[PDB]
Amino acid sequence: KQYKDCLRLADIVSSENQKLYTVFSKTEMRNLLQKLRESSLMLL
Amino acid sequence: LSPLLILGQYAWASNLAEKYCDFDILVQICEMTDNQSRLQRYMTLFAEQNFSDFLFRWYLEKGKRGKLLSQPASQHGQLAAFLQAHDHLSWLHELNSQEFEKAHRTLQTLANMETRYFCKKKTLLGLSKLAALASDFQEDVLQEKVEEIAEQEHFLLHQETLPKKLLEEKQLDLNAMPVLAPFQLIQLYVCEENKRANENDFMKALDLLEYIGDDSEVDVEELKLEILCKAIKRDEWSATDGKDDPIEATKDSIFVKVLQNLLNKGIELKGYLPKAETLLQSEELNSLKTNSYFEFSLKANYECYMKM
Repeated sequence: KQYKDCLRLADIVSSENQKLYTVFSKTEMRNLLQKLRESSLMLL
Repeated sequence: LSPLLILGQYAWASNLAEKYCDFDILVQICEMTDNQSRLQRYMTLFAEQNFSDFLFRWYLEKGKRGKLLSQPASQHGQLAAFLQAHDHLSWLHELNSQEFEKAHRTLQTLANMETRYFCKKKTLLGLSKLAALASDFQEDVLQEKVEEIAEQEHFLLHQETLPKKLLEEKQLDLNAMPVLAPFQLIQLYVCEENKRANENDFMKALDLLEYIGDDSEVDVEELKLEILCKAIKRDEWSATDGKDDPIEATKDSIFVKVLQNLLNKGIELKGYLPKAETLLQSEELNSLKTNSYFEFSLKANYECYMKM
């Protein structure tokens, strides 16, 4: 039930200090964003 | 008459809808109270002007019909939201159909409208940037959007670099406080509260002058003179054993760091230090009552600064 920490994964991935977005594909990142949106739904 | 038949049998609802022919208010409301946006799309396909009718109907019933929070949109209700999000609920459409470009556009609009919370504005900008990066935009459009976002990022970085000493002096909230501008940034970097103001802070408060806007109205030269006067007020030139003691070390460092060796870069470095004034600076020194202390070393330094 850590919706806030789950939504912080977007910033964790987009962080330029690690550049984790360069290791994920388009469809996989879209599915991760969909999971983040599902978590935001429960947060709402 | 529809509310009276809402408790009655629904076998006559279709009869009433067909009696009140060309039914829009009844049909779109039966398609909105249920999860039948497939039925709504079929009605929009097999009709004339039904799209412009349903748009104005949703506009009129804003908060009554067409919302995604009244229907349970995680099911066939989410299949319904898929068609009910057209141009009205694009935010939810982004979550339920992966509309990354629309998400980025809406997040950018929200960040531009955000004025209450700087932290919320920064979060919205980050989310917009992430959505744009995860979108399927072409290389050129992606680069243009990235430059547009980088402009706002550079604008926000000024307030992001607010001094933690001045913030504690002013007792401002860490994240629940507004943003600042280049003038405010320079004023805070040159404020007396900044006890550890160094050559780096002076260089920052002198490089932040290219983002002011309307330089002739904002009096760029007054601030340029004030910063140079504060760089010596913090120096506090004194005397030791009857001999002048050079405390202008900070001004010396600023003048040695202003030159980036442009002689080998092809810029007119020779004679490129006419920004600082002498008589106008001595007027401010007389106003500050430190002229009798600092005037010998001012000329001593201005000699090696015209020889350099």
